[PDB]
Amino acid sequence: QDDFGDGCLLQIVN
Amino acid sequence: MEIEEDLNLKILEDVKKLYLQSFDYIKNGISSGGSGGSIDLSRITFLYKFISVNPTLLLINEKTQAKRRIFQGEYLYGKKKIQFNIIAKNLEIERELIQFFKKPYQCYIMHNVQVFQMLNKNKNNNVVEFMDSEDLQSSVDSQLYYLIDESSHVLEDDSMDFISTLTRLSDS
Repeated sequence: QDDFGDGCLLQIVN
Repeated sequence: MEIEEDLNLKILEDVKKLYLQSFDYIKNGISSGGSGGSIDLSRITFLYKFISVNPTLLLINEKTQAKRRIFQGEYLYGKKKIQFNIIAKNLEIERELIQFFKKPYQCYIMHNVQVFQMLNKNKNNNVVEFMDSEDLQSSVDSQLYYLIDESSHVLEDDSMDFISTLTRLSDS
């Protein structure tokens, strides 16, 4: 869907 | 009428403000436990000079199978040298960065830098293994790579006067 969206290998620190 | 310089002047104070705050936060530690570093935010702002692009790329999404170039970003925050890989969001963000990083040792201020820590699903399929071509997964260290989105702005200081302002305002 999106490069850093659902199905990414990396999630934002929060 | 609002003048377009006010955009350049808002990011002037926005970059320098978020620089002081996050620079201190990075010296202190990126999220001490459950949000307790210093100023715990998703996006930061810092200054460094361009090192190199690494020949290798990072798989950022499994569903659509896209890899992004590595922009090596090391800088000494206080005492520690934070050495992490600057990433781009889209192909448009990757290409603007590689066209911008034409000058080596290019001292710029990366604004709105959104940090992404690597992870994946963990419970295993145990089924539909017919798709497998005999390849057991190797052990990868879950590092945090500093993503640059389309909201990010990389401000090039051709001189050292803005660098001067920032380092003397933050202090270490």
